[PDB]
Amino acid sequence: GRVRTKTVKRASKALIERYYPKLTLDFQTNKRLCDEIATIQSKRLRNKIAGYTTHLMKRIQKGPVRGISFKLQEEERERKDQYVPEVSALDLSRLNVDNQTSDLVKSLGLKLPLSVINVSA
Amino acid sequence: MENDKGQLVELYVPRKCSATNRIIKADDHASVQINVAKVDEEGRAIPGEYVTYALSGYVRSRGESDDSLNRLAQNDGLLKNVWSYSR
Amino acid sequence: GRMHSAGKGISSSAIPYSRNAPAWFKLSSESVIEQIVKYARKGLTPSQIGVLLRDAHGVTQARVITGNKIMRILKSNGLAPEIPEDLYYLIKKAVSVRKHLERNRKDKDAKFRLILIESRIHRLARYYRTVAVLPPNWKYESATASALVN
Amino acid sequence: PKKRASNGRNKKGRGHVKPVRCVNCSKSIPKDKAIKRMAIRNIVEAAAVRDLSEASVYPEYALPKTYNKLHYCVSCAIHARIVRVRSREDRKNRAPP
Amino acid sequence: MRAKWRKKRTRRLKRKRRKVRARSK
Amino acid sequence: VLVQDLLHPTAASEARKHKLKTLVQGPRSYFLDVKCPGCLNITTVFSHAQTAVTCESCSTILCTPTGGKAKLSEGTSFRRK
Amino acid sequence: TRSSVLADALNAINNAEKTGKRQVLIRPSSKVIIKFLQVMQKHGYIGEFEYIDDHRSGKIVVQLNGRLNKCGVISPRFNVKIGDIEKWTANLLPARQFGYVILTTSAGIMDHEEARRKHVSGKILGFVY
Amino acid sequence: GWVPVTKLGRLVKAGKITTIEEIFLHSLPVKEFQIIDTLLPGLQDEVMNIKPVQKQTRAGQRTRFKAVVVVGDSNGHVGLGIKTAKEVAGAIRAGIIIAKLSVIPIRRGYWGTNLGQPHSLATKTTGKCGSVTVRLIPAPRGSGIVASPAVKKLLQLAGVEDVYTQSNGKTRTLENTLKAAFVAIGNTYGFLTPNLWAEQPLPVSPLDIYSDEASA
Amino acid sequence: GKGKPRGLNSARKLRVHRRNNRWAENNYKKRLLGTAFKSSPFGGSSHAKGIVLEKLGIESKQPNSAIRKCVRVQLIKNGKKVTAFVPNDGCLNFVD
Amino acid sequence: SLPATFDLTPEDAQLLLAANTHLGARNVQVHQEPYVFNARPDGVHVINVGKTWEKLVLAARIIAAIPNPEDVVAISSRTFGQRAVLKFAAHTGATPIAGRFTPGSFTNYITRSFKEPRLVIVTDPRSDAQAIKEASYVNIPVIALTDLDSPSEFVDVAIPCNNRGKHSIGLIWYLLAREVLRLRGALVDRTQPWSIMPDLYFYRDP
RNA sequence: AGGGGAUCGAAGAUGAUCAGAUACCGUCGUAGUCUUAACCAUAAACUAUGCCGACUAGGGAUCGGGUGGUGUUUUUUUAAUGACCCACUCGGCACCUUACGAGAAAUCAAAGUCUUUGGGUUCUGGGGGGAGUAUGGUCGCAAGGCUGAAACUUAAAGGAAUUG
RNA sequence: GCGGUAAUUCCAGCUCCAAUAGCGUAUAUUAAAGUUGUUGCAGUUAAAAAGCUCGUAGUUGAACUUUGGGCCCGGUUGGCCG
Repeated sequence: GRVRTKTVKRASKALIERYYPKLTLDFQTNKRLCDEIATIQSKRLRNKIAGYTTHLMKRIQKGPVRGISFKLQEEERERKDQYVPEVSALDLSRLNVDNQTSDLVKSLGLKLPLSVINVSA
Repeated sequence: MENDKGQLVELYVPRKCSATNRIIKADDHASVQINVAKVDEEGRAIPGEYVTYALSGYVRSRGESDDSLNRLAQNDGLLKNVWSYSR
Repeated sequence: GRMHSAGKGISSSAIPYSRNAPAWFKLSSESVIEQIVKYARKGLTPSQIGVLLRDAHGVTQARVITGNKIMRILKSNGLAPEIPEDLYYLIKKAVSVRKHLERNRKDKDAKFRLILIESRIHRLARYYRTVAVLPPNWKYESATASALVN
Repeated sequence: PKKRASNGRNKKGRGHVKPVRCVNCSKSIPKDKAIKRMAIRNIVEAAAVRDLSEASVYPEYALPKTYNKLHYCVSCAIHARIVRVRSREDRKNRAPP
Repeated sequence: MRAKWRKKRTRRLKRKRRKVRARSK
Repeated sequence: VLVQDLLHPTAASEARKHKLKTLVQGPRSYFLDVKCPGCLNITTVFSHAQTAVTCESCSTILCTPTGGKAKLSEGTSFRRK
Repeated sequence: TRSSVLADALNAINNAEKTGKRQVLIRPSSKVIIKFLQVMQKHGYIGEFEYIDDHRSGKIVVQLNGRLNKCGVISPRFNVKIGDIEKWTANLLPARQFGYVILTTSAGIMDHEEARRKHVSGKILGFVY
Repeated sequence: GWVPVTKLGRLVKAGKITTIEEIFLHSLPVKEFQIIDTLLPGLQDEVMNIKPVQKQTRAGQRTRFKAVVVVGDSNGHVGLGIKTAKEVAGAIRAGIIIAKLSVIPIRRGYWGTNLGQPHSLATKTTGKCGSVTVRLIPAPRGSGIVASPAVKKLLQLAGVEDVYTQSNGKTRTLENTLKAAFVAIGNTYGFLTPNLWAEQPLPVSPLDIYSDEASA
Repeated sequence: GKGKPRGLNSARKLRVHRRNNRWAENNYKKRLLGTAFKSSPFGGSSHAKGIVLEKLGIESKQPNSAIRKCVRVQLIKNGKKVTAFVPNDGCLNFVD
Repeated sequence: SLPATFDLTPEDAQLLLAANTHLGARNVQVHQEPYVFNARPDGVHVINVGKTWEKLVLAARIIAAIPNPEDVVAISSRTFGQRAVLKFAAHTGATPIAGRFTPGSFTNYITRSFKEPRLVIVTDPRSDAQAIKEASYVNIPVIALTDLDSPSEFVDVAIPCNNRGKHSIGLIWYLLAREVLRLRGALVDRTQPWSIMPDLYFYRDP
């Protein structure tokens, strides 16, 4: 019930997405920057805006968010996505084959350096 | 109908399917027109020359459009071993 | 089909496309013809003669290794029974069921099956009289059936 | 109005099935249309389990239970909440929880 | 009303009419 | 499946299909040229013989018919025809 | 059990045409079936058909083009005069310039246009359009 | 301002797609009515029935007017639109937008001899909506349009002056009857003839080369 | 087979079936049974003649509340009694 | 009429065999697919790698024939394919959709997430059914990375592959990207294999 | 008209209820279930879906029968078999894809292949009542069954969803 | 369906319609009626599939028999022709 209205929710989302670099983590300067960047008709409403803004930034700092954050989120997504596991170890070095594994390539006519290794039962 | 003494008539001859040869209606919003390019000895999709296969909504909703496209491409030479006629 | 039932089962032989095959046996058609006449004199109905020949010797079909049919050659040679095999077996079934009804009149299922069997008997007799293999006025009777079955 | 595709029972190609009636009211229901349930019951319903364990001559037993076949009426099953009144869309749920 | 009891009532009426007609002729 | 070669089916497909359901119906049976040990008694037998046939020598039945194909004796030399 | 083999064959043709399939297998390939197929081929309505001659009755395998909307059989074969064929062609075909209702007459098997031109009538079998 | 947001709309802005026949050939789904009214300005809009419909709510009935209206140009193209609105004017406007979006071409043929301009339908056609089915068959030249008044008016807007109609079912349901007529018109365009058996191939359309100059 | 026979020699059966099923229509049944000629009190005539007997003040059926004030007429050709409505406003004193 | 340079090569064959895409669905299969040949006991359903590559090159040809990569759009909802569609969007235009596909995208010209794509690529129809029905509504072609047990309904080009394997799905997505880039002009060295490898198509848990 | 008539159980003998219980719910109990001479022929006798034929939507474990498998374990392992699995079936009982098919809709592998209307046949219906009521005719010992109206009356009766 | 004290419906005064010396009413019959259905109706729930089966009349009832080719000409065609 302490959760606020969807109108003020959208106001906070739009403010964050439009002036993310301007605002900072500190809550007091968050209020004193929101009051001058956004026209709000209620001091209580602007207080709730800034409170949810600092709450969402705290969640961002400790917790991942999908798309409602800044483009620096996309930047860090592309930096962490292209992060190789140290070296290309285990890559194809294990090629071992079997009966069916031979059979397919022999049927398709594309010979491969296969080695027949089935279960020794 | 077709008149000998000119008189260009029957405006907007409908576009006709290539899978089951049936007709494609005026507002059948499922009919697709696959536009696949031609490669000419250079590994390049040279612009301005493609071949078209029209697939109708009936074939789409039946779900054999895949096999129909394979057989059409193989008959046209676009594909080699997708579909064997002797099923 | 299944005239007197509700089943729709299909269980029939599949004669091959062969017309005169394999034509490998050195014993001519005289040998198979004597085989059938000897067995008919021995006293088997043509269905039994045919199945016994087929499973004993190598015969594609009596039709294709002779010039005529089994019943055709039996009729020409005079070994044909007084009544056809189908009617004979139908009458045998009818007399067996009739004796069962006499022993246990309370068997309504057997009474129903009896009516069903006599229906087939009468229809087949009508067909035979129409095609003139059997003489006219020949009728099936519960009395004369006991004489005809033996 | 055909409210049920199976006609509210389990009988296709069977003609007639001898019924066994309900134990609470015995209202007219054939055995296939019945709500026969495999009722499973513990001896103490996990209430005097410590007393059972302490007073058993041989401790740490498997402690089996009672299985019975309750033949339940449709009206009585609804009244005692054996069966739930479900919506038209999910009335076709064959697999029970 | 119930058609079963309508049928019962009409059967009783038919029986009464039959008895009356039998006694009258 | 909209376009299919009904002219010529594959051998595996025809074998999978029922014998009466093929393009031209053909029997699923064959001839078993069979022989008992000792004397030759060379006689070809139907696969679905339906009879307990035996050679004229003595009690040497070569078939014990079942619902479908007929069981053979212990030692029988048989060849497909 | 099997009253009109031509009707069964034409129903199979209609089912294949509505499904979109490009080929049909037809049992048991009567000669009137073959003549109907020949007329369809002459008018360019069915495509191709091949007669597999198994010894029992024969089978017809048909390579279809989607040019065919639906064919039908008119049972029984009504005994029709010239005005009667006029009525039938006014009743069974979408228009006057296209569509061919077919009838057996003394001059072989032909559609209504050819029957009119030869000035002879017969018994109506079916229609193609 | 107009500024439609759709590839069709932007192509019409550019003027690359210049023909209603061209849009109907590729059956590209239409999303606006300004495109239609600019492409075929010779259209006439007439309504026949606006009907009140009542939703009984825990206190009273909420009445919304359902409007069915057919609009098109007097040569070859008409469409129908159904919509329920609070006001008569709003219902008419919603019917107009829906019908202009649902405009369809008509295959007009000759009863025979192909002498002059088309006067009837090409092939006998059926259209079934709910229970009422309406079939149109080609009349000979001069007879007129034989139909119930609503279908008759639809045919006058259609422009074919000679047709016979046979109706079965509850034709007094005007909405279903008009929709059945619409499906019948669609089917009589969708029928097949040797004139359509004629040379089809129709190679690559300029759609790919005219798809490059769109905003997005 | 759509029920009804579809043979070239079934004209007799179709005619008989139509003849038997025609009796389900009220108009054909009444016309061929002559009920209007005998059972109807006008004798199968458009108009009849009679003698007024008395006045009837039968009431209307719901939802309505009025008196129609018809008359009782004994016909001349057959003598049957009927109740005849007096239509207009104040024709009772004329048809007393 | 092809110059016969697009045929299967030992390197790609070994890559496919290593990622085990030759194993498709379980013994249950869809009757519309002749891709499976001689599938052996134990459920092994062997997929035809040659047919897979032919479908792959056909799909590459279609998306190279489409002139506008911005108009080309890919759909994916499974976690095993979201990374793949983002890699595709990095490699070329192929404007993708991540996570759930919001209904009313290709239709509903007034919504903010409205796309109009000239063609749709889907990874798993069983999870991305909404996309194929919207494509059927807005009459656009669609390639589907179908399995041997997939609803091929409303699908133009069916890729014979496996949807239970992350390695297989990433490998086929990479070959899609590589083939389209090669046919477009990004990779002109036909003899030399490409810069990366499909080990990009993955996901580190930490 | 006989045999069991033990027990329950149309009819019939009690109370919180009553302005009324001769109704539900206590107990008891006649007629009443297997069977000689047999009748009766009705049921929501229902799949409210005639029968015989031909082609068609993820489709499996299946019920009876047949075929093939380094096929699985054993009996008497390596010399039959039975049971199981994996495939192909032929025949019979059931269903959820927003079905392209049909239907007014529930819904339907048939209720599809029917306005693009015709595979062969049998039976039944023509608004609701009166009324399954007949003066009649047949069967039955009876109860009753089959056949079966009309006069007159009525603007509705009804089916399938959808809003509380 | 209207009329129970603002009745556009009853009675009456101005206007309009079928028609013009012709219109209104009653009873039949035809189209309407694909509610008699051969064309061409319905039978799961709107009325309707006999409780089930057998069977005479009646209706209907695999396929095949000269399917096939060459030349000439009494006769047509807005005719590759004014």
